[PDB]
Amino acid sequence: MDIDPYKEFGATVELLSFLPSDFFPSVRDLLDTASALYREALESPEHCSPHHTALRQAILCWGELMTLATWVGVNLEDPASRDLVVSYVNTNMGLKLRQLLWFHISCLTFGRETVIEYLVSFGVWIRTPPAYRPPNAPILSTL
Amino acid sequence: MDIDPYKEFGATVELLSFLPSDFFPSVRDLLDTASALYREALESPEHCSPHHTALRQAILCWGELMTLATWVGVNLEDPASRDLVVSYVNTNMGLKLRQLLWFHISCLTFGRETVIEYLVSFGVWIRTPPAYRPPNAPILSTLPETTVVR
Amino acid sequence: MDIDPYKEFGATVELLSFLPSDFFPSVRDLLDTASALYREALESPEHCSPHHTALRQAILCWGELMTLATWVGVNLEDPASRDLVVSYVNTNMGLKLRQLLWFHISCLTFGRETVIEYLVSFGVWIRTPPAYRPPNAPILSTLP
Amino acid sequence: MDIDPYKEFGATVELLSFLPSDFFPSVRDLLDTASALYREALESPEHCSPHHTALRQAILCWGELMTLATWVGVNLEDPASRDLVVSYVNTNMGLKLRQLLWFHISCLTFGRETVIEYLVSFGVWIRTPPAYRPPNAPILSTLP
Repeated sequence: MDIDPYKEFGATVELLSFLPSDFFPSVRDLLDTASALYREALESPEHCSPHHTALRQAILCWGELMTLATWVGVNLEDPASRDLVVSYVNTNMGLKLRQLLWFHISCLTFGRETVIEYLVSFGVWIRTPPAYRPPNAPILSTL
Repeated sequence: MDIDPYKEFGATVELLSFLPSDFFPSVRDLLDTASALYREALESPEHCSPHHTALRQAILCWGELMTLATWVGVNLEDPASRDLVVSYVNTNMGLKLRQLLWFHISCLTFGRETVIEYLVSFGVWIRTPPAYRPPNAPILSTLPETTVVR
Repeated sequence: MDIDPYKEFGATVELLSFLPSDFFPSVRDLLDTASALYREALESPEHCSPHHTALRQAILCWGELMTLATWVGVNLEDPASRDLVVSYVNTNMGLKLRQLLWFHISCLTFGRETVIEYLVSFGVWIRTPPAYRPPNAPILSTLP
Repeated sequence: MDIDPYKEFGATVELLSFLPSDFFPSVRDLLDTASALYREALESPEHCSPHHTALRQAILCWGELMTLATWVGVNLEDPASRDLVVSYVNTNMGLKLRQLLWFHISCLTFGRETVIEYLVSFGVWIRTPPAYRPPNAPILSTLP
């Protein structure tokens, strides 16, 4: 299968490739936000929305990945090799998981249309040469 | 965050806590079943159903765990340690993925009410001692148990 | 041109590979079945279905392949590479031909919907563990 | 069997023997024509026409034959007879497939009636001795 996890939400992996990898917050920050804002709705027995249905699975996937990596590191011998596997998991898997978490949290919070427009505008920005690039990077806001 | 991936679908891990590991097809078998029965909808741009959404997410999670574990193994030269990590993954995360994929495929196929009734009855069965339960488990199928089509 | 010989019938190579390759009857058996059941319709100057229009072309393709393989084998000096070429043709192309002939004969005989349901059901069956499936395999039948 | 792949479409292998074997375009040219004109219908999931149902199978036959001949030539350790292999192919199977693709692309572009009338008229022409044969041979066209 060639599943794109954003195609049903109107985006694509080429649209989120606009944003760099240094843009997405830490997974701890994203999960703290998710808790604070939608704990009672993610722990709820209800299809409140596809964004919830997907954020739950993303949280569980992060849990499984962290469990595996922790077990590996503990059963591992060299601290260099431990930090090495940590770097690999962080970059690859953390990047993808926080792409997903960011997308879905931001959608729930602001709007799917707003998030797509934000990706487009951020692409405009990050493509603009720095001599004509405003320092006020785009940012999602409700106020 | 105390999330149950089935509570949203009317199930629980305590309801699937009975189904043994022997009950779930291999992950390759389940992914083939998906690719062959619902690919045109899993690769679709539509929210066909919560089951499709969860199935997409589960497939992504499995692919990611496979990348991780494969890289780990190929970097751990010792085949003993490689097979050890493989046992761990196939026992915990592979089992959870089989459980989830089975739940969702079986729901899409037969019905949520039907699958939950089947889980209740299978629990009644597997909780019962063998000396007092029928030997042939309860069966969920798209066919008469004679297995003939017309 | 990225053509699927089944998507005009509602199936797919991914769905017919969903079954094992040890399941499909031999090509001799399938051609005999055809000559027995639909010869006077395949040799007819009528379409009568898309299934016949496809089955005729499948049979002719098999004829051409057999002709070529036989000719190369006959003109090949050694008797050890004929086994290699016949194994290659059998597996690779004969498998596709078996799938196609089975699909079309079974469709004409039982029903397109029944054949597709049989595909999915037999796949799930052969993929399920034995202790939690019906014990005897599924089969297509016209006899109530 | 005695399947004639054209009598389902109103012709015969002896009504196309009116045209020589030099008359038929190359398979490359014919597949290019098909891609140009009926790609989105050959790739379609619809029984758009028996001509489509047959063109798809012809293209797949060509694919399988090419695969086989390529594999054979590769494993073969002499061009001296690799060329003879491909000669046999282009002489028998390539020719049959050229006839088939020509017939179907034409019956799709111009019409079955027009194509059969063209075959009859071209038989008249190519039978007429050269001393009495007009130079403006018949030809299939949408324009004068």
